Amino acid sequence: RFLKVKNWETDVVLTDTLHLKSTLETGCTEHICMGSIMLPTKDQLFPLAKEFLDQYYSSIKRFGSKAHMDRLEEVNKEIESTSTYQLKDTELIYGAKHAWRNASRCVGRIQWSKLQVFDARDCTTAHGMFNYICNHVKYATNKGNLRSAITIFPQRTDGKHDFRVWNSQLIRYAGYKQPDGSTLGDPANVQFTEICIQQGWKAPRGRFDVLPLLLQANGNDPELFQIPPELVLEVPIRHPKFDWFKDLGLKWYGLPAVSNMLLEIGGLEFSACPFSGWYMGTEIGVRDYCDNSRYNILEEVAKKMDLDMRKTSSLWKDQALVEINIAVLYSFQSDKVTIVDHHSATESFIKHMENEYRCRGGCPADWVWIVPPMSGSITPVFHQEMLNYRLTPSFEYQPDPWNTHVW
Amino acid sequence: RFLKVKNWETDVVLTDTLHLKSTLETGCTEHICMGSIMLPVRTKDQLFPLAKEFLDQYYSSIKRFGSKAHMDRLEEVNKEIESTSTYQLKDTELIYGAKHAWRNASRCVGRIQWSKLQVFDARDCTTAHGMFNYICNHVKYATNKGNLRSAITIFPQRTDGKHDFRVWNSQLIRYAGYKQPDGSTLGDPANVQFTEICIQQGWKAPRGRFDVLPLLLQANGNDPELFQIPPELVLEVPIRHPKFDWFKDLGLKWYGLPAVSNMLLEIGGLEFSACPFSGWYMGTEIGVRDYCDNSRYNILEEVAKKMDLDMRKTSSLWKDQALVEINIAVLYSFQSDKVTIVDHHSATESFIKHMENEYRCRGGCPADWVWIVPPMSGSITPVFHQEMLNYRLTPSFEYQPDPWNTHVWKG
Ligand code: HEM
Ligand code: HEM
Ligand SMILES: N=C(NCCC[C@H](N)C(=O)N(O)[C@H]1CN[C@H](C(N)=O)C1)N[N+](=O)[O-]
Ligand SMILES: N=C(NCCC[C@H](N)C(=O)N(O)[C@H]1CN[C@H](C(N)=O)C1)N[N+](=O)[O-]
Ligand SMILES: C[C@H](O)[C@H](O)[C@H]1CNc2nc(N)[nH]c(=O)c2N1
Ligand SMILES: C[C@H](O)[C@H](O)[C@H]1CNc2nc(N)[nH]c(=O)c2N1
Ligand SMILES: [Zn+2]
Repeated sequence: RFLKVKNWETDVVLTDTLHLKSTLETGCTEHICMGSIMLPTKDQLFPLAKEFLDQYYSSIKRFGSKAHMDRLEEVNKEIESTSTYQLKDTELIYGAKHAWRNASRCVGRIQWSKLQVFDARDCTTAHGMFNYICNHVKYATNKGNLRSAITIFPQRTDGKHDFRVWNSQLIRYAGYKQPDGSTLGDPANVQFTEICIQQGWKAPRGRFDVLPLLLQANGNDPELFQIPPELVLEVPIRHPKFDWFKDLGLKWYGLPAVSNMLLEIGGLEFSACPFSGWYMGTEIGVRDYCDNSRYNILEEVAKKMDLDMRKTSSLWKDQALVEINIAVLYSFQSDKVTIVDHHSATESFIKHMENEYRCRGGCPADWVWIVPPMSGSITPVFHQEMLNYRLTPSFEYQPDPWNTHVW
Repeated sequence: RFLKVKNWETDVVLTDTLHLKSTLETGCTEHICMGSIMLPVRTKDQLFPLAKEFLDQYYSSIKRFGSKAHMDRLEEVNKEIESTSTYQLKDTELIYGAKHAWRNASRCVGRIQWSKLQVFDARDCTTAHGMFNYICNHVKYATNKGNLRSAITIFPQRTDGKHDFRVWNSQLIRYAGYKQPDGSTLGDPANVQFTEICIQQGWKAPRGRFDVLPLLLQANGNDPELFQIPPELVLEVPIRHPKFDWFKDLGLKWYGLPAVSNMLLEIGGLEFSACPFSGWYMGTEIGVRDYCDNSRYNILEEVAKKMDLDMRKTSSLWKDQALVEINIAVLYSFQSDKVTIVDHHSATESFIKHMENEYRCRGGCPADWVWIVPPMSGSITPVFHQEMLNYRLTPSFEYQPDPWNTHVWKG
């Protein structure tokens, strides 16, 4: 009932009760753990709304107040009629902040309460959506001094009027398959890079071509838009020692902005809710650059370093990986674009966990995602036991629109 | 109920049916995952059924399920159990059982070698001196002058729980740890408590940074006894770097034989409380954990300085840079001295092949992602991108409480 989690490097022991309020499933059973698997009605709605409102009023110290009871009845009535409801502004903001607060896979949640929320619920067209996104991108980039934000479009109604941003992130590089059979640019987007062309986008066919937004409003077919370039902050990648590094032709965008997730608050579903914070170095340096199925640039860099790539045991992949990541961090800093190294980010997460345990009674966390993709055990989270469970409001995965859209 | 796991780097999908045979608990529920938690006297009543499942698996493995030999064995064990409340395993069953405990070890990345285990049957052992003799032979056999061979030695099973055989050491070979009055620690911090017990038991500690600990052996539930492993039997490797000549000056070395000796081996319901086993090291165990854990030898800084890395701010990745070099050193030193060792790229690639093979030939392979993925360069090793299913099968290796916490001293 009252689970404890221990940190094996510092012996700190925290007790977890927050998990008792958990409501969603985890994919695991008492017979099998699926901790490493990537993707594990009016009657339905009111209970959800109630749990939320109750947690909402409890958060503002007005639990079981008239205001509390009143709104509960008000929403209660609204659902009974409209078979749905609308969140006050205060509720939309509390919900969004808490969905981030409950993202068990996010290592940067110590920043959760500073989220800037942009209410785009009055939006109606792909052009409108495009307007809101440009504003989000500009506000968040803030000339390199990034500020976390999320833009919330209209919630779901009948599922036949869903707003969706087809991109997986507001900003990503295109990927094209060549005659060579090889892939030019980012392989993970190869497909999307095609559905944009299956729409008319004139691809420059380069290594780092910023994709076009493909926005879908109220259910209609998506429309293409090109983000103003001066709004897309980019960082050329160089090394604080290897002058040859620049010759590699590497660069990345400064604003990470997940756009394909679904935000759930009080039972309400927001299918278009792009959000952004700022990068942890490793996301680019380790995953985007060195994943074999991504830009897969380990060999090249190893070559330039003239390393003995004859035997895995020389750890050339490892050496190169380190340099590369020193280069991503170095560049961003040099250009004054916000970025955090894995050591600093993981240290924050530990402090955040301690804060969350003593102020909220716990912190859902997914060890598999929290531990950085490099130097695992030299970061504190590696030695930190974590309990994973699902709390709401939350951010969830959802089918790619192009596998559900009735054109 | 079939379950699939996908590898996101190769899109290869596998189906798991083996998990259906799982009976033990994981520690998780439909509402919470405890996948990252370190540690999530049977009666006649519960014993025979456990014996049967095991004998059923054993006889199926040899293609004699339902034979007369199979039926008579069940009968023989059953009778023996009602007759003595317990039962003895045949040699073949023991070998089979030990191999499967290894094969079922979800946290082990080296399982591609499971079928080659050398099993030493020490069930006829009665005293600590006898235990010492078996262990010495295990260490010499397994070490094989640097060409390591996996092996396990199995002492008498538990009976009433008051006559347990136990090896008090956590590994047959480990370095002493000494807490100094100024609060600093000399040697391996991980073994401070055990080292104190040894000194208290009479060990004359040399108080250096790498003193091989004595064996503290308990036979038949009696008070444990100290023994020194013949030095000529303990293979060690001086650590040096293939480019940094000053590395050798750090005075680092490690033993070549990793031999866990505090786990409990369960087979057909029987419990073997003393079952030391050994294989060979994967570089990162020493390079990343033993040397760089803040709570172990903690050498990142000293190595960092020597390299003249910018240690002013973490974003210089000086820790990460030093880490790779130290791990290069460990691998280099072992290969030069021709002492078996495997890097994480190589070891993890083997595990993926082993895993695929297991799904196809056995219907699954329980695996703990949290432990399989190496402590450095996680995502550049294939296991990071590999989905895994963790569940408990027997025979198995289990944790058991430290004996100094449960032992009734006799004096
Ligand atoms: C401001 C600093 C932030 C940092 C440094 C940070 C860092 C990270 C990292 C390292 C991951 C894993 C990325 C991956 O491997 O794909 C992640 C995941 C995630 N973060 Fe954060 N984050 C931040 C802000 C945000 C914000 C503003 C939100 C939402 C409001 C958020 C929501 C999430 C979610 C839901 C995931 C998991 C997404 C998935 O399952 O793919 N993060 N974050
Ligand atoms: C052939 C060489 C082998 C390699 C390279 C290998 C490698 C490893 C590694 C890297 C771990 C994790 C250790 C840690 O982080 O503390 C591990 C765990 C484990 N291995 Fe193996 N292993 C091998 C042989 C064996 C053998 C012979 C057995 C038993 C017959 C075995 C049983 C286990 C068990 C039970 C665990 C988990 C122990 C625990 O939870 O503390 N391994 N192995
Ligand atoms: N720092 C942040 N990182 C999140 C987005 C960038 C990440 N590297 C990525 O490509 N992803 O998170 C995406 C690719 N794989 C993920 C999945 N579920 O399959 C989503 N966020 N943020 O600050 O708002
Ligand atoms: N290559 C092998 N490695 C296993 C033993 C060495 C390991 N580095 C270690 O110190 N440990 O596994 C011990 C310290 N931490 C573990 C724990 N549960 O707390 C036990 N095995 N083998 O070849 O048989
Ligand atoms: C199969 C495995 O779950 C998968 O590779 C996970 C592991 N941990 C991760 N952790 C983070 N932060 N991001 C990821 O994409 C992943 N991928
Ligand atoms: C808290 C966390 O479960 C713990 O530190 C685990 C993580 N993964 C590990 N993996 C291996 N191989 N060995 C370990 O000791 C650990 N420690
Ligand atoms: Zn689980």
